[PDB]
Amino acid sequence: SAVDMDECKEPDVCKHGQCINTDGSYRCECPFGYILAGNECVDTDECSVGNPCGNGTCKNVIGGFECTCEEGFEPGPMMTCE
Ligand SMILES: [Ca+2]
Ligand SMILES: [Ca+2]
Repeated sequence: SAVDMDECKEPDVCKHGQCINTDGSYRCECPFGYILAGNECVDTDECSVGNPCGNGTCKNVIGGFECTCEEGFEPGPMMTCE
């Protein structure tokens, strides 16, 4: 059999996003939290906002970000201070 070129599944296209195999092309579509650097899809710098925790400091993570509120608290995976 023969399948049309994926175009996005290639190591030089998307490589980390929800693409859309078209008839003669594709369409990279990174999720909410990622971006597109011309073809490679990955996470952006969420800590570039300003400590989403509430007072501590922000850090860059995947699907969101990380943070270290004033030592003595308990943050989360990628949400805010809690
Ligand atoms: Ca295709
Ligand atoms: Ca991030």
